[PDB]
Amino acid sequence: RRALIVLAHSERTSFNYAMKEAAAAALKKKGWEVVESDLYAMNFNPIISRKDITGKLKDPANFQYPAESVLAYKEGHLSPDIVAEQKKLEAADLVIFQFPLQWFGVPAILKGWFERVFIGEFAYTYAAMYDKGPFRSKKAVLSITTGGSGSMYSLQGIHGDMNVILWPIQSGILHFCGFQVLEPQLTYSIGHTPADARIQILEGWKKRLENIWDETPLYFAPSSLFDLNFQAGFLMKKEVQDEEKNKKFGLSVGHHLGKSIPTDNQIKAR
Amino acid sequence: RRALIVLAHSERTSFNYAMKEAAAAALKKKGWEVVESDLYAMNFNPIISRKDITGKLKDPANFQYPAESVLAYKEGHLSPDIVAEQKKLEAADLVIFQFPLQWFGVPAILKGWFERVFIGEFAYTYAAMYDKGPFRSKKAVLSITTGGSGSMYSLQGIHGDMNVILWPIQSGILHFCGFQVLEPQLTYSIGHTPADARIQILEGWKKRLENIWDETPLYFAPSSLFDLNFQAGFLMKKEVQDEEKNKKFGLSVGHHLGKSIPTDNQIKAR
Ligand SMILES: Cc1cc2nc3c(=O)[nH]c(=O)nc-3n(C[C@H](O)[C@H](O)[C@H](O)COP(=O)(O)OP(=O)(O)OC[C@H]3O[C@@H](n4cnc5c(N)ncnc54)[C@H](O)[C@@H]3O)c2cc1C
Ligand SMILES: Cc1cc2nc3c(=O)[nH]c(=O)nc-3n(C[C@H](O)[C@H](O)[C@H](O)COP(=O)(O)OP(=O)(O)OC[C@H]3O[C@@H](n4cnc5c(N)ncnc54)[C@H](O)[C@@H]3O)c2cc1C
Ligand SMILES: O=C1c2ccccc2C(=O)[C@@H](Br)[C@H]1[C@H]1C(=O)c2ccccc2C(=O)[C@@H]1O
Repeated sequence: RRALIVLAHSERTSFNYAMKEAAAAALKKKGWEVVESDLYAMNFNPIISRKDITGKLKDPANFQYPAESVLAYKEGHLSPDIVAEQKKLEAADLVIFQFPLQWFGVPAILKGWFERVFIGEFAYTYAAMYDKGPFRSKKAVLSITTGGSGSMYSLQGIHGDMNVILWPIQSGILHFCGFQVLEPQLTYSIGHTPADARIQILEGWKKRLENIWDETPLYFAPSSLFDLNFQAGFLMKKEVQDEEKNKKFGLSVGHHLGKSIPTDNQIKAR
Repeated sequence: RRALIVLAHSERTSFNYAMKEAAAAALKKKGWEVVESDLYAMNFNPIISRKDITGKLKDPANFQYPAESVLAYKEGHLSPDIVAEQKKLEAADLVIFQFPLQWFGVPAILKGWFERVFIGEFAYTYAAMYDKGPFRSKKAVLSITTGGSGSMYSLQGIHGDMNVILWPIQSGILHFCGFQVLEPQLTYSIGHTPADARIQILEGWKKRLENIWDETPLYFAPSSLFDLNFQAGFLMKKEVQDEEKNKKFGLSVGHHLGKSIPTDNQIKAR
């Protein structure tokens, strides 16, 4: 029912802004309740600081952000801007991340949003890691625009596999917190695209969003395959290790196991 | 003879600050000229904006950061803070990036530093990308500290291969600009390390820096293996494609070619 669009672009004149508006309008049309987070427009502070904890710190002499931020969440003393974003996430069923690819990742303003908003207990638990994480009932999507062509990001392109680039965001940030990660919306070489083709990209994104919730998510190795505790080193179960010995391919981009990475692990489902 | 230490930590009480001081002292002792970039202390602005261009914009109606930033570099009207950092880089032979791992990547403040400082024509060109790029005569190192243990980042750990996490920074940011990327200094689960062991870590980092310049850099596929033109799609040369058909392993993490990733591609040189 509810969706949150997080946008990491400065210009209203950009294709990224167009893609945000396309999504918002498409979803609203299909009966969704759409909430935005235009990070630049919000003049969002992306830097984690002691200013994110409203009152007195627990140990001001040796400030440690994870410890202090959790305490601030639990005691209700987080910075109001963080709290507002946290309330937006709690509410949302679908979370869309609309951004241009910058230095083979998320723009610094989005990275800062994750660091400041995805606080301990709220977003993650060392116990409730990955598929067990807080956002297990939510679904996330990355809608990316790149300057480089798709062939550059193919297995034989100079930049190398796009699946490798996506892994730290999709597994490390999103899946880590519980999210079911849906296929990314990859819009390559947008600067080279003529006007009519751009108008089509938008129509395609809108038609996708008509049934985005019914889609099958990307594959990540289930937490059930690992002995989750410090004594075991959070390693794959010895039984799973044995079962996988006779298997031709790895499980995911990170769990490639020095075997082949299953084709488009981070780009495609099934 | 010149070195630059870029530090992405708020607290002087941190092990990251200790590691910065350790490096600075070690290098200075071995006759190096050491310059710092304590991003938090500098109160560095990590957000790319039109405020990064002091002169008249080319198209203020449709602002495009890459195009305008290059023009500002060439015409000499980039933001003085950006210029100061650019002058530091121009001077440095060795560049050390001291930071805690945050959300499987660089902290937002460092990410913003790359986005705002690594401007087109200064840090890279279309022709001068990867080996045979502007910083080809420089060497870069990542000194990372993590909360999670090394086993979590092993091929069998929950987070998966650390080599996959490193790839977008080491290849995508550093090697893309010509830097020879040296073996990363990975300091795992630093919070759990006892005092005597923490001392040993610092002493080891200092002893490494005694002969850091003479080290062999990490392997990245040379640009000479690819037909770097639009007609060809920036793909590997037909002869390279064929030669690498009978080879068990891929070239790198990103150039895995659907085969096995060579062990510790992004961690070791062998
Ligand atoms: C610091 C930095 C780092 C970067 N790193 C990378 C990298 O690692 N990899 C990479 O591949 N690229 C990289 N890039 C390039 C970047 O990914 C692209 O420039 C970006 O994705 C372009 O998208 P945009 O929203 O800015 O579009 P724009 O360039 O602003 O817009 C594209 C076109 O769409 C048009 N448009 C706008 N609205 C609409 C609409 N409603 N309907 C139709 N057309 C519309 C515009 O008028 C324009 O002609 C980097 C750029 C920067 C600034
Ligand atoms: C937003 C955020 C995201 C994170 N994401 C991740 C993630 O993706 N993966 C991950 O693994 N971790 C993650 N972490 C954890 C983070 O990487 C670590 O907590 C961090 O690396 C700890 O290093 P530190 O510099 O902060 O040292 P500290 O927190 O200060 O601890 C180091 C210890 O060494 C002591 N010490 C200080 N100076 C010296 C000295 N001179 N000699 C000896 N000992 C000294 C200190 O007193 C302390 O006991 C995240 C943390 C944050 C804040
Ligand atoms: O910003 C860019 C970049 C920066 C770092 C790594 C890869 C990249 C890219 O993919 C290239 Br295409 C580059 C941009 C780029 O340099 C550029 C310069 C002048 C006009 C337009 C552009 C772009 O739209 C490009 O996106």
